[PDB]
Amino acid sequence: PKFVRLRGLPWSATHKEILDFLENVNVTNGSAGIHLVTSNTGEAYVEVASQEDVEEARKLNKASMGHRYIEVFTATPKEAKEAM
Amino acid sequence: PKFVRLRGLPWSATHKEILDFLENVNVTNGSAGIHLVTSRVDGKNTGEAYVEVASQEDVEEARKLNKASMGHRYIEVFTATPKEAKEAMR
Repeated sequence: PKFVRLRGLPWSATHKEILDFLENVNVTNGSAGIHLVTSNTGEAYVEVASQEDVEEARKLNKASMGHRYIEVFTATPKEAKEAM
Repeated sequence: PKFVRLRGLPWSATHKEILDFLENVNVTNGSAGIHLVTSRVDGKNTGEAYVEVASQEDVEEARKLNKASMGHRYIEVFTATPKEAKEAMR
């Protein structure tokens, strides 16, 4: 299982908005693959289907979502589990 | 008097934080040249500001900060007329 981590999300970010930001990425189980980190911190862990999906998500590093630039990182399964 | 308009600021932004974003711009009277726009609907700051700058070259330099970042936000920078600045603060 493959994960990316988004950082810099607006307070208002929804799963649907994240899925659309990641439109060209195959997100595992769609909206159900998106996990917002709460304290809502601006981070999310997203399960993606394949290595090429990790690479494509990473191409969105510093792409815009609304009026913000979103950082995109890889994440390990251990990181995603610990954060949720 | 010459103005630029910033859009996309944190609505909690301070004058000092805006002056630092504009550190390489000569802002007229420093912090006193920064005018935060307040909503006529809810009375809270909107994330826009009108900033008086000393010269044409300062307008150009402020405009180079268009789409520069403040944290994760990017800030849009426009020129503004005195009439626009006056109307926003009326």
